[PDB]
Amino acid sequence: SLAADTPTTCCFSYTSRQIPQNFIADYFETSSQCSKPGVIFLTKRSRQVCADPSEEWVQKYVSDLE
Amino acid sequence: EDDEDYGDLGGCPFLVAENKTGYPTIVACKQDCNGTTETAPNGTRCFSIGDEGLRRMTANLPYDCPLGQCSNGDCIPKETYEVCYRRNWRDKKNHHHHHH
Ligand code: NI
Ligand code: NI
Repeated sequence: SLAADTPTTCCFSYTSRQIPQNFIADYFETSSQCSKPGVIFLTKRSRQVCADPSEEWVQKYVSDLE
Repeated sequence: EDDEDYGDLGGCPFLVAENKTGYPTIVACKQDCNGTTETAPNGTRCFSIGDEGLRRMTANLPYDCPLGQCSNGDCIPKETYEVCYRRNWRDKKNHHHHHH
């Protein structure tokens, strides 16, 4: 799109539910200098969504994106 | 199980600009994503440039960015500016240098 050429972001809160795994295309990690930790998931529809990296599903999904 | 069950996905990311050393500051005090809107906490540092302001910036060059604080979803200017930069995800990725 390319999603890698969109601006960096920070998260203030996180999605409330587990996103279906086959719907996730990529991920980005927000800066450690952001006020809170954050993983951004990019869905197949090009939506960027904040997620909490302390959550198990989040790490699993990050890992499975190789 | 926590917090919303089946409403909108939410988790609107806030676009940031960074200073030379990478410290980020949001460019809008409110973000919309699908049916959701989120406001940054009152008192948060912000640049009053907007998401479209940021998307207009050439990546990785310095701009003078007006600084404010958020108040009820709006960035209220102070009398100060900070040099800020648009970075994209590409600028943060992979590892093409190493040392032996
Ligand atoms: Ni090089
Ligand atoms: Ni070498």
